[PDB]
Amino acid sequence: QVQLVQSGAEVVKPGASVKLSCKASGYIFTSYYMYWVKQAPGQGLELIGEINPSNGDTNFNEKFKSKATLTVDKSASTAYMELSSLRSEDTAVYYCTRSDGRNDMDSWGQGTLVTVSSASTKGPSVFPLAPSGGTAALGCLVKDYFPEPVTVSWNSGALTSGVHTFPAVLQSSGLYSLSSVVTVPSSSLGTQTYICNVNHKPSNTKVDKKVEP
Amino acid sequence: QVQLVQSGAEVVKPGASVKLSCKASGYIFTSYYMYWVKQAPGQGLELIGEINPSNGDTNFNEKFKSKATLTVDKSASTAYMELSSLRSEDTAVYYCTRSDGRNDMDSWGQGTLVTVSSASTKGPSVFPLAPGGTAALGCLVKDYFPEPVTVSWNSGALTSGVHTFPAVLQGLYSLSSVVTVPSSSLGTQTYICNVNHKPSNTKVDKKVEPK
Amino acid sequence: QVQLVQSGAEVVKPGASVKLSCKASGYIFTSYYMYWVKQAPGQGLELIGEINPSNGDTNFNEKFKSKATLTVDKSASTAYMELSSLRSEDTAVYYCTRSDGRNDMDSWGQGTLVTVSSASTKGPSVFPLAPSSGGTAALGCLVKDYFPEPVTVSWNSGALTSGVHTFPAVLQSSGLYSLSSVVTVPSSSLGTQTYICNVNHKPSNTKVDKKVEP
Amino acid sequence: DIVLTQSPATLSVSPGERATISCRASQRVSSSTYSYMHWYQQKPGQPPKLLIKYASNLESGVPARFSGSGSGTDFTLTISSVEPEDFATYYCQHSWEXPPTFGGGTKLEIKRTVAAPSVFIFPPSDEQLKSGTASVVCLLNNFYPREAKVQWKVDNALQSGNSQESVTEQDSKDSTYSLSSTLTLSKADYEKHKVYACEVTHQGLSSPVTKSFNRGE
Amino acid sequence: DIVLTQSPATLSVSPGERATISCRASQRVSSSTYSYMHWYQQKPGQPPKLLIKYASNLESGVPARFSGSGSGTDFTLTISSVEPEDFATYYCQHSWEXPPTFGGGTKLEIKRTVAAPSVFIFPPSDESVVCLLNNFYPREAKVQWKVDNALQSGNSQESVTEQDSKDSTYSLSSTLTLSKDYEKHKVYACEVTHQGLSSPVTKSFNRG
Amino acid sequence: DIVLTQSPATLSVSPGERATISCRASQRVSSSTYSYMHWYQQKPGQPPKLLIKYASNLESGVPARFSGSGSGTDFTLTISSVEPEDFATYYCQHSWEXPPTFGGGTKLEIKRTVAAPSVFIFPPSDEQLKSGTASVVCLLNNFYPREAKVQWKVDNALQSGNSQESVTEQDSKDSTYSLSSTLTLSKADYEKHKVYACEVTHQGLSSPVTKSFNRG
Amino acid sequence: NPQIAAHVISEASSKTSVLQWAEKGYYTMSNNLVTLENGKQLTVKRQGLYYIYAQVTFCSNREASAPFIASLCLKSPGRFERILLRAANTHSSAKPCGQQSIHLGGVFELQPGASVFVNVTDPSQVSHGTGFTSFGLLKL
Amino acid sequence: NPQIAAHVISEASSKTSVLQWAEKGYYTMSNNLVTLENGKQLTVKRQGLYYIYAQVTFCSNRAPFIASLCLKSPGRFERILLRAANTHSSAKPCGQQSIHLGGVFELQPGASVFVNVTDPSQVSHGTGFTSFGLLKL
Amino acid sequence: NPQIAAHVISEASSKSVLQWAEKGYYTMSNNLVTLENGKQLTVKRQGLYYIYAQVTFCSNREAPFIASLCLKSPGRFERILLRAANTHSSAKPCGQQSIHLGGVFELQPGASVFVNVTDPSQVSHGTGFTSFGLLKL
Ligand SMILES: *[C@@H]1O[C@H](CO)[C@@H](O)[C@H](O)[C@H]1NC(C)=O
Ligand SMILES: *[C@@H]1O[C@H](CO)[C@@H](O)[C@H](O)[C@H]1NC(C)=O
Ligand SMILES: *[C@@H]1O[C@H](CO)[C@@H](O)[C@H](O)[C@H]1NC(C)=O
Repeated sequence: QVQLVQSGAEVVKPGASVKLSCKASGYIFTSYYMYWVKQAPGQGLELIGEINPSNGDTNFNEKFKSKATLTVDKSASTAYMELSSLRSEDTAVYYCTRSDGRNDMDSWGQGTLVTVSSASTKGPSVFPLAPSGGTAALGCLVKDYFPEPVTVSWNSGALTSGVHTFPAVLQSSGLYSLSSVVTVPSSSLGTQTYICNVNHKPSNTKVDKKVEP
Repeated sequence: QVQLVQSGAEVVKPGASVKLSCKASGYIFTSYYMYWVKQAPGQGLELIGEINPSNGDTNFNEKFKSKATLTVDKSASTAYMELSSLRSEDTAVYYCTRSDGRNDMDSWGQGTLVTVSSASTKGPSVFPLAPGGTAALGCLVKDYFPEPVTVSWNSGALTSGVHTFPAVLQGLYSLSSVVTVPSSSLGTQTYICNVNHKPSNTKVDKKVEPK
Repeated sequence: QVQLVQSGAEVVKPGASVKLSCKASGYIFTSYYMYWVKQAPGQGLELIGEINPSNGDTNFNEKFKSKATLTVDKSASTAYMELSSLRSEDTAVYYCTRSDGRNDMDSWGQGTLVTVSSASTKGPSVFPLAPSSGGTAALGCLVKDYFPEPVTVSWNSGALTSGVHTFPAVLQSSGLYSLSSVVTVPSSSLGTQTYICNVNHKPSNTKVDKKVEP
Repeated sequence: DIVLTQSPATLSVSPGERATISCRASQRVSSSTYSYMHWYQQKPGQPPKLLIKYASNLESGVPARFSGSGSGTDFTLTISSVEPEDFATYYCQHSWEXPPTFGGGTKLEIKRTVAAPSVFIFPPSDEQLKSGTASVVCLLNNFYPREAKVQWKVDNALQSGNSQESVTEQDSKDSTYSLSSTLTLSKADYEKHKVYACEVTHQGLSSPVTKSFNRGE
Repeated sequence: DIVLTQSPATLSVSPGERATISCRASQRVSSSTYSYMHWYQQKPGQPPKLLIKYASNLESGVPARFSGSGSGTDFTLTISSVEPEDFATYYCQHSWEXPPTFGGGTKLEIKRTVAAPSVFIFPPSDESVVCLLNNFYPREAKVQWKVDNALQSGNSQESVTEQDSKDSTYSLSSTLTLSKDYEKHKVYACEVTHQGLSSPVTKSFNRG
Repeated sequence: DIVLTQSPATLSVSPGERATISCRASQRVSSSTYSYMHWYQQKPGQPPKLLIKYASNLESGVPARFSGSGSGTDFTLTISSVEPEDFATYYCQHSWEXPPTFGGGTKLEIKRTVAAPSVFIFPPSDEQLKSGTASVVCLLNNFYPREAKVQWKVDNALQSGNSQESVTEQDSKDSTYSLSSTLTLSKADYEKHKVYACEVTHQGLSSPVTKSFNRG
Repeated sequence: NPQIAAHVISEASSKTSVLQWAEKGYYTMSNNLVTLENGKQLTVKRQGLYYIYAQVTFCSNREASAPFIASLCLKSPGRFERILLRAANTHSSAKPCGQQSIHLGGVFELQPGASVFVNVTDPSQVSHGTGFTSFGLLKL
Repeated sequence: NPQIAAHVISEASSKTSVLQWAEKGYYTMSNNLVTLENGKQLTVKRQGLYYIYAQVTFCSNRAPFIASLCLKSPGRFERILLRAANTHSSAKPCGQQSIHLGGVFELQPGASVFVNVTDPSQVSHGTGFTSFGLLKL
Repeated sequence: NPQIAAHVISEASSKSVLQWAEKGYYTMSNNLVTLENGKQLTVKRQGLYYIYAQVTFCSNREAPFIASLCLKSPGRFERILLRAANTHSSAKPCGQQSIHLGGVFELQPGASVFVNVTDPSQVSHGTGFTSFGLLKL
């Protein structure tokens, strides 16, 4: 199998550098060009540049010429990209991809999330959205955590019907926030117990919050 | 006097390499191109490649590009050719030659014989060729390696009417030496062939009489 | 201010070499081409060659290809020219000049005189040019057989300057210089005033006060 | 640089429906023999996957229902009959000159009938408001299509710098969207106002629906 | 690669006779000013010697009786009057492009009258069947081996001498080699065909 | 190499007079946009100074009375109204190809009325004769213009190759020249002759003037 | 008579010693009387004199690799291929590689259906960045 | 129809990565249908196929030296047509190296070509070393 | 009007000026250009010509190799039209390097161009390495 395996997610402060790696197997590494491609949250794909692994020759998209250094280690079948003077606009998933002819890109790595933020690892505040006719809505506002992600289950996974957990938004504070919401029968309120289970694995925190009317 | 002096004959096994030299005198060594030329027993002059002695720049006949390496030592006024991966088909005389303009080749070395054979040195067996007014007799010199074999009659007293044939390759060599004399003289005169093979240190003397 | 300052005069024998310097200030040294120019006594200007101070790249006038070597020291904003196997024909003022475009030469050094001679240092003999125009008498001092230039001449220790003509030195075929200094005075004054030429030759440390008599 | 404009931004289809999407290049990317235009599928959180190379060549192992056509400035990608795993974003890419650029993408979305949102409003929690900030949440539940207008009003003053929206991906069971609008104020600003109202405009509603509370009560 | 074909394979001439030999190239090797064709002499055991360069230029020190002519694809070398020292093989060579190639050679041979071979057969000694063709001209001769009237092929090898220094004739040996298979047959015969013989001559023995 | 011929060799002008000098190149040094011709001023003992670049461009800091014109093979430099500091030699230079070459120069000289030289002859000193050499000196004092012929005669034999002249620059107050011609002889040769004469030719004199002495 | 000229852009291939080319970017292909065939060769329909040129930039390291040689080759109908023009270059010792460029060009007689192509010692070391490597011809 | 060709000679400047040029020495400018503008670019009046070339000699001592033949067409951004590189020499004070660029391009009316390098101060201006030209097919 | 063009192949000599031959895949369209004395291309007709040379050389650096395209016009001294440099390789026994020169020049009736180099004995003569030609526009 042709495989490009990229290094793990990086969370770093503005001004820092990271070195991303991309390990190639299942093909002759020196026979294919490699590209690096940027995908900023919610956006499309932007080419950073290209490396020939047989010699280390590079060509950059003008935009990234002072941002990005590309190298290979032939012996390790690995391509690296170093990003320098990182700033919040450098926040994106970065892909390596091989190309037989510098036309199509036929196999891609899984991507490496680089998050650049002043923020420090922080578990969320969890606030009730306390419960309009036959159906009631209730939820938990999961506020001010870093980095992503949080997961939310309800009644330890016994309640799944009508659950909606929203994608996180980045606030102007630099911290993420999301709500988890469920619709239930109005008649069930204050006889049934509704507990949101909020896990933030990056801060190793599990918060249970009873939501009552 | 312009001279090109080549190194001595070489007898070698298949898979061996040899390095041939060509020592130039009586001219400005770096002013002439040098060529190496192959002449197989059954040939035929064949160009191997060329070297510029000023800088060691080479061009090859595509047939010999994986067979031959050309160098010069300017100090020694010497050109060298290394032949690797030798097969029996590399058996040939190899010449070096000089060329003022890569056109005519105006001076040639005396040539260097390279013999490639999985045969081993072995001295000859000698069998008599026993006899109108003229009789023929001779000696069969069978199953030697490598060349040459030499052949004399009655210790060099009998030359006239003697024919010593070029040797024939079978992977050992074989030739006959023959002579014609008066049928009358088969009584009066006695006939012995003197065979000498210096590579094996053999010297056989075979009497040839009516048999 | 843009300035090129050249090294002091050289007096050398044939077969010698000299290394002339040209120190640039008040501009970015590596941004301008530099030329060296020869001006032989009484003669015009002759290009020797050009150097790019940025990298040391040179182009020569074919005539000077064996005679001149051009280098720079970027860190010292200085250009150098070495002149080899010097002969009497190399006797000249040599200029360095800068050029923004290898077209006009917008700034020149003050010049370095190179004198090539087999002669050795020698103080002059001072001979009177004895006076008698009509009403005007001429007198003077023949300042003969010195090397190298210059001599200075004054009259009555600098109090007589009117009508004084001190001629340019001539090179004789001995390799020694000669010049005359003259003054015109009223004939009337020849029995009233004393006329003394004051000749100094710094190189030989020679000083001569010569009374010029009828 | 070459710009690639894909149309539509969103294409709504059902499984078993044909889908065609288009890509228009700022200049021709075709010559004698080849078109330098390629097509990719991307699912959220996954890398792009090549489908079509040089306008019309199916990549090895890509299902036969994918095809590409076009020349010059104009290229199409067609899925002959859509399957559930085809719902994704599709990107075109040229390789005509440096740098290669990508289109802005076409989302292939699951078509279903129009559904009105159920609208609910949430005052900030007492635990949050004590701590100096008030998040007011407006929930739009299970609507289709995606297009919704949420306007916040505080004592009937239209708000604008101080809300953020988040939307789910289509529901696995009913193919609807849900949306949260969160209005953030300081404790002080929150407490100087009485009526907090979420007004929702959506094609499923006969007229805009407003959900409000009075601070307290 | 350019192919050079020389004609004739052998030219028989006497001393004091004119000899002209030719070289045909597979393509033109002439342009405005020069023809890139050269000619060499080679004697057995000796290196080639340059005679003529660029079709028509006599090499320094080469005798005036040698000349060259031609253009395009066709070149000749002429010896105005052959001398004993001229009997040799002659080779043409081009230098038009890489690689330089040489012709297959023309043997300049000593012309004399037709002479029939004397034919002799030798049985293998008690202590290989040998057939000798002695002092014949010209070189062309067919030797057929028969064993009990059955034509042999190819269990024989031939060797030939250079032209004799005194009579200008050739001698030839043909050697039939067999397993001791030899004892399975009675009559061993060497049949020789040569234009000097009115009909083919057969020398034979019986084993015994 | 390109040759530049400047005319005239000498131009005589007064302060307040217009001066135009010319430079002729052996081949065209102009193309579509520029002429590769430059002009310089040089005073004795001073380096050249750039005045005009590319035929017509006044070098920054150079006074407005300097101007240049021309194209192809022919170029002029004009001073609209000469000032005392303008008397100097002027040189043209091309930058068309390698090497750059310069004209032979035009001397801008101070014009004044013709003045005849006062001629004086000086026998060798007693002091010098004692040491085996005799220099005889002929002085031409305060004449204009520059052109003067000095012929040495010994017992009426015209002398060749045993004289040298030197000339001053124009006098700062009256703009005249002075010239010395020195005849050098051995004491032995000097002693073989009686009459030593300097004959001077100059347009200021109605006919050649001879000054002479008798040895002793 | 129509103007006959071609200029094609370098293309990488994971596949040879023969360089590959494409009609893309600022290419020229004045008509069907010159064709780029199989991405590899410019083929002319008309006999006559043509100016033929190639540009090869490569990026190599001396230690990490005999010179780099680029060859302009001709295949005429009924003839074996041959070299028309050739250039060499020492490998740089810059790390991870140093770029060098070769330019070849000259006037040749072409036969109808003749094809020219470019061969190199190591096609993987060729620089494909904008403008670095190109191939073309024009009919005189 | 007139012949349209230009050959211009390298010119140093104390001023940028764009090389300067002059109509001097053994230059060619066949008519007003090609002009050298601002000493920096050859500008063509007539649409058509042109063979365009440049050679640049530089003198350097040890990023490669790169020379680029650029096109500015009306209504279009600048673009590179041809580029050649050469490693810096180790020779002292500098080592000379040469680049040649050339090829056939379609030009639009009023199109301009120019030559850019990594270091214009390192270019050799000696007779014949550095030149730029074009001919209309 | 006939096409006028030439392409000649490098030739070694045991005797600065490169030698050439009409051999291999050479061009000489007619007698209006001639290769004279193996050393120079001479044109009969005035006009604009594109003139080119490539020289491959094999040297060891243990100072640059310069190749010059030179013009001899009737009644004029020889002059350099184009020049290229390349530092010597340090490869043993020698490293190959190549220079290419080309540009458009006015030639006069009877004008001759020729190629000069620092070291003719170092020139590579292998197939295709070294050649010289011109074409009349
Ligand atoms: C060049 O390329 C290929 C190797 O891929 C080879 O088969 C061909 O013969 C070569 N041709 C020449 C003329 O070198
Ligand atoms: C060439 O150089 C100039 C800087 O002098 C720059 O502004 C221009 O964009 C460059 N052009 C290209 C096409 O690189
Ligand atoms: C070229 O080389 C020859 C020496 O063989 C010399 O006479 C000639 O002047 C040279 N010309 C130039 C222009 O370098």
